[PDB]
Amino acid sequence: MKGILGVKVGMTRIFRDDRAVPVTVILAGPCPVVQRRTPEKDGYTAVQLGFLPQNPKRVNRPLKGHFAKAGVEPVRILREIRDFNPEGDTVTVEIFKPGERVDVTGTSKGRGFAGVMKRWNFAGGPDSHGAHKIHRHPGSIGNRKTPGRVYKGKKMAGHYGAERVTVMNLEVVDVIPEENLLLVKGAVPGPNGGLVIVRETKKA
Amino acid sequence: RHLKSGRKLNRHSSHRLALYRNQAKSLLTHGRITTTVPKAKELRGFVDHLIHLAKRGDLHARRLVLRDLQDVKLVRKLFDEIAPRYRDRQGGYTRVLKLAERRRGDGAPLALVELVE
Amino acid sequence: MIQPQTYLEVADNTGARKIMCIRVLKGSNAKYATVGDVIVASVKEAIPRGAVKEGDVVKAVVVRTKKEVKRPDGSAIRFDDNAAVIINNQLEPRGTRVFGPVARELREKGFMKIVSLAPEVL
Amino acid sequence: AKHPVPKKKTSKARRDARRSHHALTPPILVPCPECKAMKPPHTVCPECGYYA
Amino acid sequence: MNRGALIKLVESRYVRTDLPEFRPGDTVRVSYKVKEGNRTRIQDFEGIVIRIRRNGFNTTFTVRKVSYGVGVERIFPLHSPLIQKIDIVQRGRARRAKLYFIRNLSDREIRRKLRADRKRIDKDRAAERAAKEEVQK
RNA sequence: UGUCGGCUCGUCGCAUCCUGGGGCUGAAGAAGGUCCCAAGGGUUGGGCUGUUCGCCCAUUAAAGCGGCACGCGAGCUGGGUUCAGAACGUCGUGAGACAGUUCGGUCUCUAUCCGCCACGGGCGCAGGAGGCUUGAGGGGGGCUCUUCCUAGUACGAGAGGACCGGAAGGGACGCACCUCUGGUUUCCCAGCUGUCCCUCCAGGGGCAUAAGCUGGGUAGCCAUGUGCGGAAGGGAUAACCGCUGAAAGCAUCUAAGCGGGAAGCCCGCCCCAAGAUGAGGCCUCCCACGGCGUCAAGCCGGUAAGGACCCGGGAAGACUACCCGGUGGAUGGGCCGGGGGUGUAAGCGCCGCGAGGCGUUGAGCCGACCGGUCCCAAUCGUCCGAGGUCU
RNA sequence: UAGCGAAAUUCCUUGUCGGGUAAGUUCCGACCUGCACGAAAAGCGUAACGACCGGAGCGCUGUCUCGGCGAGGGACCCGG
Ligand SMILES: [Mg+2]
Ligand SMILES: [Mg+2]
Ligand SMILES: [Mg+2]
Ligand SMILES: [Mg+2]
Ligand SMILES: [Mg+2]
Ligand SMILES: [Mg+2]
Ligand SMILES: [Mg+2]
Ligand SMILES: [Mg+2]
Ligand SMILES: [Mg+2]
Ligand SMILES: [Mg+2]
Ligand SMILES: [Mg+2]
Ligand SMILES: [Mg+2]
Ligand SMILES: [Mg+2]
Ligand SMILES: [Mg+2]
Ligand SMILES: [Mg+2]
Ligand SMILES: [Mg+2]
Ligand SMILES: [Mg+2]
Ligand SMILES: [Mg+2]
Ligand SMILES: [Mg+2]
Ligand SMILES: [Mg+2]
Ligand SMILES: [Mg+2]
Ligand SMILES: [Mg+2]
Ligand SMILES: [Mg+2]
Ligand SMILES: [Mg+2]
Ligand SMILES: [Mg+2]
Ligand SMILES: [Mg+2]
Ligand SMILES: [Mg+2]
Ligand SMILES: [Mg+2]
Ligand SMILES: [Mg+2]
Ligand SMILES: [Mg+2]
Ligand SMILES: [Mg+2]
Ligand SMILES: [Mg+2]
Ligand SMILES: [Mg+2]
Ligand SMILES: [Mg+2]
Ligand SMILES: [Mg+2]
Ligand SMILES: [Mg+2]
Ligand SMILES: [Mg+2]
Ligand SMILES: [Mg+2]
Ligand SMILES: [Mg+2]
Ligand SMILES: [Mg+2]
Ligand SMILES: [Mg+2]
Ligand SMILES: [Mg+2]
Ligand SMILES: [Mg+2]
Ligand SMILES: [Mg+2]
Ligand SMILES: [Mg+2]
Ligand SMILES: [Mg+2]
Ligand SMILES: [Mg+2]
Ligand SMILES: [Mg+2]
Ligand SMILES: [Mg+2]
Ligand SMILES: [Mg+2]
Ligand SMILES: [Mg+2]
Ligand SMILES: [Mg+2]
Ligand SMILES: [Mg+2]
Ligand SMILES: [Mg+2]
Ligand SMILES: [Mg+2]
Ligand SMILES: [Mg+2]
Ligand SMILES: [Mg+2]
Ligand SMILES: [Mg+2]
Ligand SMILES: [Mg+2]
Ligand SMILES: [Mg+2]
Ligand SMILES: [Mg+2]
Ligand SMILES: [Mg+2]
Ligand SMILES: [Mg+2]
Ligand SMILES: [Mg+2]
Ligand SMILES: [Mg+2]
Ligand SMILES: [Mg+2]
Ligand SMILES: [Mg+2]
Ligand SMILES: [Mg+2]
Ligand SMILES: [Mg+2]
Ligand SMILES: [Mg+2]
Ligand SMILES: [Mg+2]
Ligand SMILES: [Mg+2]
Ligand SMILES: [Mg+2]
Ligand SMILES: [Mg+2]
Ligand SMILES: [Mg+2]
Ligand SMILES: [Mg+2]
Ligand SMILES: [Mg+2]
Ligand SMILES: [Mg+2]
Ligand SMILES: [Mg+2]
Ligand SMILES: [Mg+2]
Ligand SMILES: [Mg+2]
Ligand SMILES: [Mg+2]
Ligand SMILES: [Mg+2]
Ligand SMILES: [Mg+2]
Ligand SMILES: [Mg+2]
Ligand SMILES: [Mg+2]
Ligand SMILES: [Mg+2]
Ligand SMILES: [Mg+2]
Ligand SMILES: [Mg+2]
Ligand SMILES: [Mg+2]
Ligand SMILES: [Mg+2]
Ligand SMILES: [Mg+2]
Ligand SMILES: [Mg+2]
Ligand SMILES: [Mg+2]
Ligand SMILES: [Mg+2]
Ligand SMILES: [Mg+2]
Ligand SMILES: [Mg+2]
Ligand SMILES: [Mg+2]
Ligand SMILES: [Mg+2]
Ligand SMILES: [Mg+2]
Ligand SMILES: [Mg+2]
Ligand SMILES: [Mg+2]
Ligand SMILES: [Mg+2]
Ligand SMILES: [Mg+2]
Ligand SMILES: [Mg+2]
Ligand SMILES: [Mg+2]
Ligand SMILES: [Mg+2]
Ligand SMILES: [Mg+2]
Ligand SMILES: [Mg+2]
Ligand SMILES: [Mg+2]
Ligand SMILES: [Mg+2]
Ligand SMILES: [Mg+2]
Ligand SMILES: [Mg+2]
Ligand SMILES: [Mg+2]
Ligand SMILES: [Mg+2]
Ligand SMILES: [Mg+2]
Ligand SMILES: [Mg+2]
Ligand SMILES: [Mg+2]
Ligand SMILES: [Mg+2]
Ligand SMILES: [Mg+2]
Ligand SMILES: [Mg+2]
Ligand SMILES: [Mg+2]
Ligand SMILES: [Mg+2]
Ligand SMILES: [Mg+2]
Ligand SMILES: [Mg+2]
Ligand SMILES: [Mg+2]
Ligand SMILES: [Mg+2]
Ligand SMILES: [Mg+2]
Ligand SMILES: [Mg+2]
Ligand SMILES: [Mg+2]
Ligand SMILES: [Mg+2]
Ligand SMILES: [Mg+2]
Ligand SMILES: [Mg+2]
Ligand SMILES: [Mg+2]
Ligand SMILES: [Mg+2]
Ligand SMILES: [Mg+2]
Ligand SMILES: [Mg+2]
Ligand SMILES: [Mg+2]
Ligand SMILES: [Mg+2]
Ligand SMILES: [Mg+2]
Ligand SMILES: [Mg+2]
Ligand SMILES: [Mg+2]
Ligand SMILES: [Mg+2]
Ligand SMILES: [Mg+2]
Ligand SMILES: [Mg+2]
Ligand SMILES: [Mg+2]
Ligand SMILES: [Mg+2]
Ligand SMILES: [Mg+2]
Repeated sequence: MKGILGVKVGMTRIFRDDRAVPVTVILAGPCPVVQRRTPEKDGYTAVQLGFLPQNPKRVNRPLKGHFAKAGVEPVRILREIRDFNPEGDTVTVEIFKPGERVDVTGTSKGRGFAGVMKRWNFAGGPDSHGAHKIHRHPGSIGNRKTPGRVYKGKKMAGHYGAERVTVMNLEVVDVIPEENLLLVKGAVPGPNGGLVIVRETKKA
Repeated sequence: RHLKSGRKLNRHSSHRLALYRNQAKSLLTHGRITTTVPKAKELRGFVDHLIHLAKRGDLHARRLVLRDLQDVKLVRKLFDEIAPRYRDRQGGYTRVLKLAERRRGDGAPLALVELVE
Repeated sequence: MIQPQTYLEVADNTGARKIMCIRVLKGSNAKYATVGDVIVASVKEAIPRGAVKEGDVVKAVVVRTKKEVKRPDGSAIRFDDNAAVIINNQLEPRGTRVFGPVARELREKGFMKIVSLAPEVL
Repeated sequence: AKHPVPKKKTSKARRDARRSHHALTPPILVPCPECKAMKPPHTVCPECGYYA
Repeated sequence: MNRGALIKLVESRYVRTDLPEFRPGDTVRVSYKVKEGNRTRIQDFEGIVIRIRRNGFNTTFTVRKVSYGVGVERIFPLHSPLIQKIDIVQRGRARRAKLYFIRNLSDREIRRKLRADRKRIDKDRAAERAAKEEVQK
């Protein structure tokens, strides 16, 4: 189970043989394993990857002691890849080879307080033949005396986006070890400059 | 939601542009000016670009400032005394200090726009 | 992109000059149909004593479209009108010689007759 | 007056409860280097002055 | 990190350089590699460049012509590995950038509305054969 | 206790319309008939009519039935239905009258509680703190067709024509994205008309909307555009098929026991989740009393690790919250470079009586994007925050 | 009686036939078993006229497939 942190840089397109291919440029910058998680004393298996360097000015937190207890350069952000025990050093885009496929997690763009119209792609009501104060409205939301309430789950307008999003089975097109770039098939959550983890898929 | 964009403002298209002109004029008249933190923070940039344009020379750029400001006598002050002072200074011809005092009867936080020095 | 109620221009000597789309013959509920797709349509106007009459309900195949079609190689292409060639239920073109260019997609879709009979294929 | 209308007079308890978070907070002030007086942070104030 | 764009520009090396200058409001024809069955043609497309849509790499441009009574418009990735050549065939006074207006009245009118950039044209022929002199001799 | 129909949003049943599984068949095959299992998901677009219903056109895997005040008017509509007007037929001497027709006819800005969608404040989690996880419980999703190979094989006189297994492409739907396609982009650029103005010409400003109009448009936001999903796979099981097997010398799938077996059940996949008060776990950091309370849990001003306030801001955002930054600094503004947009600015020279034209010139201008530079501004500072119950 | 007639009168009724349409309980032509037209509560017809009511076609479009973006006045936050 491979895994590596990165940041969405932006996206354009490249040409495979003689057919264009839209691609998002992840940047799986160098990530120093900061702590291993074994069943022996954690209950589960995983690896605390670090990512992106940090000036000791903010790291004033005894985190310095955490980074110290592993002799690593204090990074800015660190999250765990589960069930993935590498070798005792550092992961690279190298874990991925072209043709492999990856699942990718990110924090979608924040659409704030959303209209049910968009939040749930509803259909509201007539732009014309009447009522005019119910255009982008949800319409009924229940029935009479029975049930007499509303289902826990009812699609209603609220905060939409800025949630955690995993997108499945993207193919790793290119991988440029030179500068730590992962090249995938475009569709990846979060906005540019956003943080994002990338790992092996579940085709099987 | 919107805003992913850039810039801010109340009022509307014309009334708002005209606000900046009128404010710049007076800033370029009195050098120091006191208004609401927002208006100030916005007016901030609008002015600089003017100063820095007068920092250049061609009557072209003259006329360009002649667009927003309108007083001929006022543009001279800008070219023949303001621009000179700020030569050899890249931008930042404008400072904005937060006033410690609230307008009464609308609770508005005031602030200070000032031709830098 | 053609849908029901859309008027196509008839690109052959079928006799018909214009037909309106009745149903887009892809899946069980396709919104629209582009080049290479087949559709049921009504002859809304046609040339005198032609092989096909007004009101004739017929099948045809989209060959030119106002909405641009994207080639997998990143290129695109569009025509000034929406056009189609009336066909056999065997999916062979009723009328003989067709006129006006046609999309290369017809090739991949298996309409060799028309790409043959085409004055040009962009 | 029209459609929606409160069903029952709000309990004097349930009222004050709603006012749970209503209390104010003291303004944040600080002594200034200039006078011994008090300023709010980041703000030029009278009896004091500034520097550039 | 700080150059997230410069980073993108690095993925770009699929970019061509041979292809010539040509701005909207002047005809030109592109040679497009095509798959007839399985082999490969080189279909030509001669027409007026209706709009160039700049965006560094993957900037696109669109041509318009009228094959057999019907008007046809194509778009090409300015750096497509499928544009063998692209020869400019004439140059004309634009007076505008995006010019879709030529659509709704093309004919004797489309001519006398894009005359001839005898300015650029003279730079063409002149600096054309001139620079050829300095590589012939 | 507002009544039909439509609209929006649905949700449940299963007596199952489709897809899944199975016995029988007057099942050769293909196709079908009929019964049994099986809600997971799916169940199109138009004509006619107020319609429900139904007939019809063109498709489909299919175009299921029904409950929810014949769901749903503090959600909508108001064609019909039930006011006042008017008319036809029609009954009545008449006034009037008709589950007979016909044209018209006022549907109420503010949600208190429950419920629901989101987002905070408080306290708690018997040391204080920063970071990183576990997953009890829960939620989302679960559709399908077509062509190709196997094979023109089995099967069949032929016409037809498979299981099984394998590949390719499509419809609708869902999450996400801006590269491309394509939209908007309210002042980014340009052109144009009336007018009034600066300043006479030139140049330019206001107004013509809350852009005067027109042509064009980055970032952002987005669908017509892009990528990805539905599985796979493990377990248990329905109808059913079968092993071993007695009562009951035989026989029997069952009574002891075992295997096979569905789009279904449990898991697996994506999201939430320790207020899971049954408050979990791991890494690291801080650490005694300093003063009243003898006895007991408390009380007080100072503290630590740390946090907060404030300020500069942000693809975060109603607010708050979340996040980054705060001079040890590139956080916003400015300037500079690039990208991009518009499409040769002004001024001068030249040609033309003139409107104009040509050179300078891809000039001038230039929001949002990519990046640089301390000129501008995030100064200075304050407040809170263990001293860790008992067995 | 004339004239008119599934009608602002037709229950059966979406009567039957024809036109229009891909498909027409509406519309329009026609027939006449007129439930229950009919001759100054006038019968039939009629150029023009009508913010009257019905049917159809062209043109054009956010009415719609099906929504998206954007602007201002609210709604949100602070002071009265
Ligand atoms: Mg630590
Ligand atoms: Mg996980
Ligand atoms: Mg796992
Ligand atoms: Mg490695
Ligand atoms: Mg209304
Ligand atoms: Mg009304
Ligand atoms: Mg209303
Ligand atoms: Mg109304
Ligand atoms: Mg209302
Ligand atoms: Mg109700
Ligand atoms: Mg109840
Ligand atoms: Mg290597
Ligand atoms: Mg390197
Ligand atoms: Mg900004
Ligand atoms: Mg104005
Ligand atoms: Mg205006
Ligand atoms: Mg002013
Ligand atoms: Mg004032
Ligand atoms: Mg500026
Ligand atoms: Mg000058
Ligand atoms: Mg004046
Ligand atoms: Mg049309
Ligand atoms: Mg006809
Ligand atoms: Mg017809
Ligand atoms: Mg007909
Ligand atoms: Mg091509
Ligand atoms: Mg191709
Ligand atoms: Mg033939
Ligand atoms: Mg092709
Ligand atoms: Mg064929
Ligand atoms: Mg040919
Ligand atoms: Mg409070
Ligand atoms: Mg001072
Ligand atoms: Mg059953
Ligand atoms: Mg049955
Ligand atoms: Mg079945
Ligand atoms: Mg069979
Ligand atoms: Mg059967
Ligand atoms: Mg009716
Ligand atoms: Mg239907
Ligand atoms: Mg129902
Ligand atoms: Mg009932
Ligand atoms: Mg009932
Ligand atoms: Mg009802
Ligand atoms: Mg109502
Ligand atoms: Mg109703
Ligand atoms: Mg209703
Ligand atoms: Mg009404
Ligand atoms: Mg009616
Ligand atoms: Mg009514
Ligand atoms: Mg009345
Ligand atoms: Mg009588
Ligand atoms: Mg009756
Ligand atoms: Mg009526
Ligand atoms: Mg009326
Ligand atoms: Mg009525
Ligand atoms: Mg209102
Ligand atoms: Mg309300
Ligand atoms: Mg409330
Ligand atoms: Mg939340
Ligand atoms: Mg509070
Ligand atoms: Mg809370
Ligand atoms: Mg669970
Ligand atoms: Mg579940
Ligand atoms: Mg579920
Ligand atoms: Mg469900
Ligand atoms: Mg075969
Ligand atoms: Mg055979
Ligand atoms: Mg064969
Ligand atoms: Mg055969
Ligand atoms: Mg045989
Ligand atoms: Mg045989
Ligand atoms: Mg035979
Ligand atoms: Mg055969
Ligand atoms: Mg294919
Ligand atoms: Mg844009
Ligand atoms: Mg003017
Ligand atoms: Mg003026
Ligand atoms: Mg005026
Ligand atoms: Mg004026
Ligand atoms: Mg006005
Ligand atoms: Mg415009
Ligand atoms: Mg446009
Ligand atoms: Mg879509
Ligand atoms: Mg589509
Ligand atoms: Mg998936
Ligand atoms: Mg898909
Ligand atoms: Mg799929
Ligand atoms: Mg699948
Ligand atoms: Mg299994
Ligand atoms: Mg099993
Ligand atoms: Mg069991
Ligand atoms: Mg057996
Ligand atoms: Mg036995
Ligand atoms: Mg016995
Ligand atoms: Mg036995
Ligand atoms: Mg047993
Ligand atoms: Mg087993
Ligand atoms: Mg089993
Ligand atoms: Mg989680
Ligand atoms: Mg947690
Ligand atoms: Mg429990
Ligand atoms: Mg100590
Ligand atoms: Mg002691
Ligand atoms: Mg003591
Ligand atoms: Mg702040
Ligand atoms: Mg803020
Ligand atoms: Mg901070
Ligand atoms: Mg400080
Ligand atoms: Mg910055
Ligand atoms: Mg910024
Ligand atoms: Mg710039
Ligand atoms: Mg760039
Ligand atoms: Mg440039
Ligand atoms: Mg440019
Ligand atoms: Mg010029
Ligand atoms: Mg000009
Ligand atoms: Mg000039
Ligand atoms: Mg002269
Ligand atoms: Mg230049
Ligand atoms: Mg210049
Ligand atoms: Mg310049
Ligand atoms: Mg620039
Ligand atoms: Mg400007
Ligand atoms: Mg420097
Ligand atoms: Mg003990
Ligand atoms: Mg008679
Ligand atoms: Mg009739
Ligand atoms: Mg009549
Ligand atoms: Mg009928
Ligand atoms: Mg008929
Ligand atoms: Mg008919
Ligand atoms: Mg009639
Ligand atoms: Mg009768
Ligand atoms: Mg009679
Ligand atoms: Mg009588
Ligand atoms: Mg009489
Ligand atoms: Mg009369
Ligand atoms: Mg009459
Ligand atoms: Mg008449
Ligand atoms: Mg009238
Ligand atoms: Mg009148
Ligand atoms: Mg119609
Ligand atoms: Mg006409
Ligand atoms: Mg029309
Ligand atoms: Mg607004
Ligand atoms: Mg707000
Ligand atoms: Mg309020």
